[PDB]
Amino acid sequence: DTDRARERDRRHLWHPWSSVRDDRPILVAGEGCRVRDVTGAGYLDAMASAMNSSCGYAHPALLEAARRQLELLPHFDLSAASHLPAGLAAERIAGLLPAGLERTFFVNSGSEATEAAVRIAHDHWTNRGEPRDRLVTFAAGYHGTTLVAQHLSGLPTNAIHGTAPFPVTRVELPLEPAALRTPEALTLLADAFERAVLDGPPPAAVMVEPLLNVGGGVVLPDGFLRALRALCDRTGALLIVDEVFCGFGRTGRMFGFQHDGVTPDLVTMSKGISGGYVPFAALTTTDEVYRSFAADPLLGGLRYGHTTGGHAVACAVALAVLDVIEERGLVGSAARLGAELLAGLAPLAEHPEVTDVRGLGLVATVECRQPESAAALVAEAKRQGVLLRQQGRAVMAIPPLVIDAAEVAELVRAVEQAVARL
Amino acid sequence: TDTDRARERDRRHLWHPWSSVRDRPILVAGEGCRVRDVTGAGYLDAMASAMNSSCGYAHPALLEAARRQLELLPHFDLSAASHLPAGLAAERIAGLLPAGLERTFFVNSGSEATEAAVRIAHDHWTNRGEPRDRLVTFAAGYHGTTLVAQHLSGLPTNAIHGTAPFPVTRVELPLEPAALRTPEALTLLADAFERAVLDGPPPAAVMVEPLLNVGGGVVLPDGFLRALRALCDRTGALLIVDEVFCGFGRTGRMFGFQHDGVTPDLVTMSKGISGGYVPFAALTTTDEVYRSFAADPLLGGLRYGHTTGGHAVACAVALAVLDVIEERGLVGSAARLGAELLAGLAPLAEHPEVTDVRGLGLVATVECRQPESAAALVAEAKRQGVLLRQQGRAVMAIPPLVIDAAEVAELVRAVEQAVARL
Ligand SMILES: Cc1ncc(COP(=O)(O)O)c(CN)c1O
Ligand SMILES: Cc1ncc(COP(=O)(O)O)c(CN)c1O
Ligand SMILES: [K+]
Ligand SMILES: [K+]
Ligand SMILES: [K+]
Repeated sequence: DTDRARERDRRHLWHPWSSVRDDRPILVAGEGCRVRDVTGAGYLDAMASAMNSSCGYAHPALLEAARRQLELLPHFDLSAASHLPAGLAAERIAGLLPAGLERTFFVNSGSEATEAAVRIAHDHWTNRGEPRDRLVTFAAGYHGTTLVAQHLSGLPTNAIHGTAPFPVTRVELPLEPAALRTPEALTLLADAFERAVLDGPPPAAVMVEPLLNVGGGVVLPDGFLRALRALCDRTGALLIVDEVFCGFGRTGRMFGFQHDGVTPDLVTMSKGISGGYVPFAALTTTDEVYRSFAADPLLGGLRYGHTTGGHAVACAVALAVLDVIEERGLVGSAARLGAELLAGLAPLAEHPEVTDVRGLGLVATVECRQPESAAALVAEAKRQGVLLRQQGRAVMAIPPLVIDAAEVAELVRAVEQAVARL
Repeated sequence: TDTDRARERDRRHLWHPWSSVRDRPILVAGEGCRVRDVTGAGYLDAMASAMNSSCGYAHPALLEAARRQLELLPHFDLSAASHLPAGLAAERIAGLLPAGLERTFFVNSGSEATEAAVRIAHDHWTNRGEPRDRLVTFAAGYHGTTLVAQHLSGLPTNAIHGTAPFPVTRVELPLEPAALRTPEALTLLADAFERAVLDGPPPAAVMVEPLLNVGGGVVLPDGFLRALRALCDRTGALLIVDEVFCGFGRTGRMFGFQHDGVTPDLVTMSKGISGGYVPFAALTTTDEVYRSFAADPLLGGLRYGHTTGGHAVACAVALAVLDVIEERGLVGSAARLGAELLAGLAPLAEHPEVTDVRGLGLVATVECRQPESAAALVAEAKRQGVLLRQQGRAVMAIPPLVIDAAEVAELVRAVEQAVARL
């Protein structure tokens, strides 16, 4: 059986983001923040399954919501019909966002949310009789895996397989991530984005994460998004914030953008929204953007949509996730336990192979000098009983939001033990 | 007042897919082939929820499979780990496909499957040291809603929001769909695709559906895919068959391409694979294509992947779907009952307003002379208690594969009554 399982994987399964050339762990069961492999070895899962297990494994509220809705109605095509969970989820998600962010479109993944967002930005300007094709982004940003999503990024492995479908101006970090959390760095960042925005005709949108995930758990200086909000007002560009990773408590606020206290024009969301239990993603925008689509000549609406976008089970699970977050105070717990986590790890920056320790809420990153060190850190933490996420030179701790104080201490100890062996 | 509140929150907060900005039934529960709205009215659901409920609503085997896996492990990141459902599903899907199709990549939607398939096609040629950028498609084809997927289509509402990321040669239908089922139509289609393939440097791939869904339930003549197989074999282009709609029994074979009896180089799948119960999609290709990715200079593998691609609950549900399809013989049932459905509808072509009646298995279409007639037909059928899908001029019946002879007769009677009132 173990022979056969390894063999069917080797022969038939194509893994994402992996080389064709140690065996991978086979995970089989989880409970709370712990997960177990096929040999019975147990681990604290400090990568939250796929950076999205906001409520941990086998959460009874999420399980029951899924079961109830699956039995009733898994979905129905929302193009010419509706269902009750889509209405509830659309209302509830709008309710968590600033005034004016009221209109929610559902898709399956963060990449599809990016696809819809970029279409909405371009088409909005067409609808207004003033076409704009250009977007401004971070070079170190990651917005998904489809051609349009990858085109927004300047990360080397995101090189696209065609030619550019529209112009993008990708802003490089003006300092190393370790030095980005100062007032001096805010000035450099704001001015770099001002130059990018004013380089040629006004852009359709500026699209950024509030904390860069795949780009290395990069924490931005206070005021950066506020500076972008001002730039967008001056130029007309839509401010799009990608909350796919930061959304729903990850950083110790309901959304990453709330640390700066800005109101975006469009927000994308996925990951923690459904606890990872059903594929689900969403975007929310303004009534002005929405209503502009009455000018679309071909349909009189947005020419976008997926078969399972707005899946009823996904919507029902998301509502249960939001109930758990609110009932248990997971946003506040993430802030408080997050502070403990970061404080526990911070002294490891004294180690010669550790360049920086940085984070916000329940994302924390140990940046090593080389990827080789990062891989060795991750391997030793695994030996200590803790699963972490490697991202090039960065090692990231991204636990379920239901993590407790004892488990945070265990996480810190494992990372200390790993750094000692570097 | 509950229903009023529901309609109001939808109107205020929900952005529907593929819809005009400027009312809709609210479906609340289903069982087998029947669904009920919020007012209590019941219908035979002859659009299978979202053209994807292969096993109908509240199927106990699928419900149990979802419950069991959700409780164990909803997913884990497949980039550097594995889980047992992904290995099982990869093997099982490959086993249903012809010899040589062995390597399966998982994504959430048909649109993502197209994104991955086009990247694979382009990157495969780069890996070989002979870059090829061009694809050949049907202008009336539909492959999804993201920019790349829309670019493959020539349908007017799929106009993209940027410029072409690669060249596409889109073949127009040489005859109306009603005249496309003959040996003369085969000659015209084969010759048109030959001209497209030989127009300029050899293409990377030829990508087609085996029966055009969104293009109007268009049935292609016997031998068309065999002609494309020879053209791909002549020029080296990859033969990509889009089975997102036709896959898993819909046309009375396990795959739509099996009517012609060809071996594609890559097949995309979604819809019926998970019964609609969890968002799920897949693609399967050859070892020749797979192993070429060792030459990728940035990763040594395919630079693609989604957070929830290979979702364990989705995989476990797909395994249960395949068990139901096989145990119940739904492929052959769809062939036989589908032939009875088409034979029941066929005399309606005598009506002045009906220009064709066409189908294969459990997709059947009544083509009207104008969209207004099609809309009227759908509306009267709904009054008779049957839900059908409008696709421009085309009215489509796409029931769950578990439909029985009595329900087929109900379906035929509703459509007869509808056509009588045109
Ligand atoms: C900020 C951000 N945006 C978009 C995505 C893409 O989401 P998916 O993998 O669900 O397509 C990710 C995935 N890591 C992300 O971190
Ligand atoms: C043949 C075909 N390919 C791809 C897609 C796109 O799939 P999705 O809606 O799941 O993105 C569809 C959707 N109708 C389809 O019919
Ligand atoms: K709001
Ligand atoms: K095979
Ligand atoms: K006629």
